[PDB]
Amino acid sequence: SEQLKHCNGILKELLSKKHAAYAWPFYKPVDASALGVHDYHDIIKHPMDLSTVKRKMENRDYRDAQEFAADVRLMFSNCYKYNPPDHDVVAMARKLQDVFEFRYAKMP
Ligand SMILES: CC[C@@H](C(=O)OC)[C@@H]1N=C(c2ccc(Cl)cc2)c2cc(OC)ccc2-n2c(C)nnc21
Repeated sequence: SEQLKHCNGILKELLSKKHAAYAWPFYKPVDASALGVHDYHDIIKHPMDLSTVKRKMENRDYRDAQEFAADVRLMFSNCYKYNPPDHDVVAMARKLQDVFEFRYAKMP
């Protein structure tokens, strides 16, 4: 699909070395305990990350571009939900989200 093809194109860019300085926290699912937090899944009922998005895209589980956008945004939303507005990871999330939001808008 031309939209989903566009989305796959966005996913690839989000995973580029190009944005690796602020994207790396979003490459894989949050491992709370490992990071020293034990309340993350109390707060966050629906974890999401880029590898899972890439998985679903490979299984063609996305009915359209909107479902894709919803997951990517959920990933960012989870990060802003759990963390304080001044946290570094949050700043990393806004930088990557600006790449996503800008490419998503340029879709046919
Ligand atoms: C687990 C909650 C939060 C935290 O306090 O981590 C110690 C965490 N911080 C971080 C975090 C904290 C500070 C910086 Cl500068 C970057 C990432 C984090 C780190 C990772 O390493 C593989 C993966 C995920 C996160 N992450 C995401 C995404 N959303 N919130 C976080």
